Amino acid sequence: KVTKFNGLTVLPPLLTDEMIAQ
Amino acid sequence: LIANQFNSAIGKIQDSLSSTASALGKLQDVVNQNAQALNTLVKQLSSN
Amino acid sequence: AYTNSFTRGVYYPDKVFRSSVLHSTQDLFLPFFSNVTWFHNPVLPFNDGVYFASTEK
Amino acid sequence: VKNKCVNFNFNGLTGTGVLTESNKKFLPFQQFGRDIADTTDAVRDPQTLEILDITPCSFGGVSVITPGTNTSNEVAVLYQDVNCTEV
Ligand SMILES: *[C@@H]1O[C@H](CO)[C@@H](O[C@@H]2O[C@H](CO)[C@@H](O[C@@H]3O[C@H](CO)[C@@H](O)[C@H](O)[C@@H]3O)[C@H](O)[C@H]2NC(C)=O)[C@H](O)[C@H]1NC(C)=O
Ligand SMILES: *[C@@H]1O[C@H](CO)[C@@H](O[C@@H]2O[C@H](CO)[C@@H](O)[C@H](O)[C@H]2NC(C)=O)[C@H](O)[C@H]1NC(C)=O
Ligand SMILES: *[C@@H]1O[C@H](CO)[C@@H](O)[C@H](O)[C@H]1NC(C)=O
Ligand SMILES: *[C@@H]1O[C@H](CO)[C@@H](O)[C@H](O)[C@H]1NC(C)=O
Ligand SMILES: *[C@@H]1O[C@H](CO)[C@@H](O)[C@H](O)[C@H]1NC(C)=O
Repeated sequence: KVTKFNGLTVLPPLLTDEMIAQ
Repeated sequence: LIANQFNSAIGKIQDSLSSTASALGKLQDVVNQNAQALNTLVKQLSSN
Repeated sequence: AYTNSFTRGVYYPDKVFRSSVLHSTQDLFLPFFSNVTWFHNPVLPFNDGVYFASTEK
Repeated sequence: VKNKCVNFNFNGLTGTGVLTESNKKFLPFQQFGRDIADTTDAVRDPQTLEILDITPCSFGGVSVITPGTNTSNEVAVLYQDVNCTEV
C-alpha cells in the first residue's frame, strides 16, 4: 500500500527490510 | 468467545487494509514530502 | 457563422520525448471550447497564430 | 563510442554521459528524451536513427573504514554506489 545527476546520493538504511521483519 | 472475537477482529483489520489505503496516509505523506523537496531542489537548477 | 472548438488545437510544443509524465508548458495554444469561424474564402488576420482546419471531400 | 564516460555534444545539446543502446521508441520527429525532473535521458543518433540512453558516469563518496589507529594503521575503503569495476 506504499508506493540523480547532481550529487543527490541516497544512502541505504543500515537495517534492511528483512532484518526489520526479523 | 474471546478467541472468536479476536480472530474476527484481526480479519477485519486485514480487510480494512486490503481495501482502502488512506489509512497509511502518515507514511505516504513523509515520502511525498521528501520527494517534492528533492524535486524542488533539482528544478531550482533550471533558474537564472 | 461560428462553431465550438471542443478539444482540438494541441501540438507538441517542442521536440522532446516524454513518457507517462504530465508536462506543463506555456506557449501559444488554441483555448479550449473557443469560437472557430465556420467558412465556405476572404482574407483574415493572423494575430499570433491560426488553427486552420478542414473537413474536405 | 559507447559505454565510456564521454563528453558528448549531439547536434544541439551537450553534456557528459555514458551512451548506451536503448530500447525506447521515440516518435519519428522527436529528438530528446527527458526525465520527470526535466533532465536529458535519451538522444536520437542524428546520423543513424538509433535511440541511445544517457547515464551520468559514476560518481560518489569515498568512505574510509578503520579500526582505531590505537589498534592498527590498516584501513579499507568503500566507494559508494559503483559497480566495483570502475575503481
Ligand atoms: C456477548 O456478545 C457476543 C457478541 O459476539 C454474543 O455472541 C454472539 O451472539 C449472537 C446472537 O446470538 C450470535 O449470532 C448468532 O449465532 C448463531 C450461531 O449458530 C446463529 O445461528 C445466528 O444466526 C446468529 O448468527 C453469535 O454467534 C455470537 N457470537 C459468538 C462468537 O458466539 C454473546 O452471546 C453475548 N453474551 C451474552 C451473555 O449475551
Ligand atoms: C546517413 O548516412 C549513412 C551513411 O552510411 C547511412 O548509413 C547507411 O544506411 C544504409 C541504409 O540501408 C545502409 O547501407 C547502412 O546501414 C549504412 N551504411 C552504408 C555504407 O550505406 C544512413 O542510413 C543515413 N541516414 C540518414 C537518416 O540519412
Ligand atoms: C462565440 O462563442 C459563444 C459561446 O459558445 C457563442 O454563443 C457565439 O455564437 C460565438 N460567436 C460570437 C460572435 O459570439
Ligand atoms: C590505546 O593506546 C594506548 C597507548 O598507545 C595503549 O596502551 C592502549 O592499550 C590502547 N587501547 C587499546 C584498546 O588498544
Ligand atoms: C558490473 O559490470 C559487469 C560487466 O560485465 C556486469 O556484467 C555486471 O552485471 C555489473 N554489475 C552490476 C551490479 O551492475
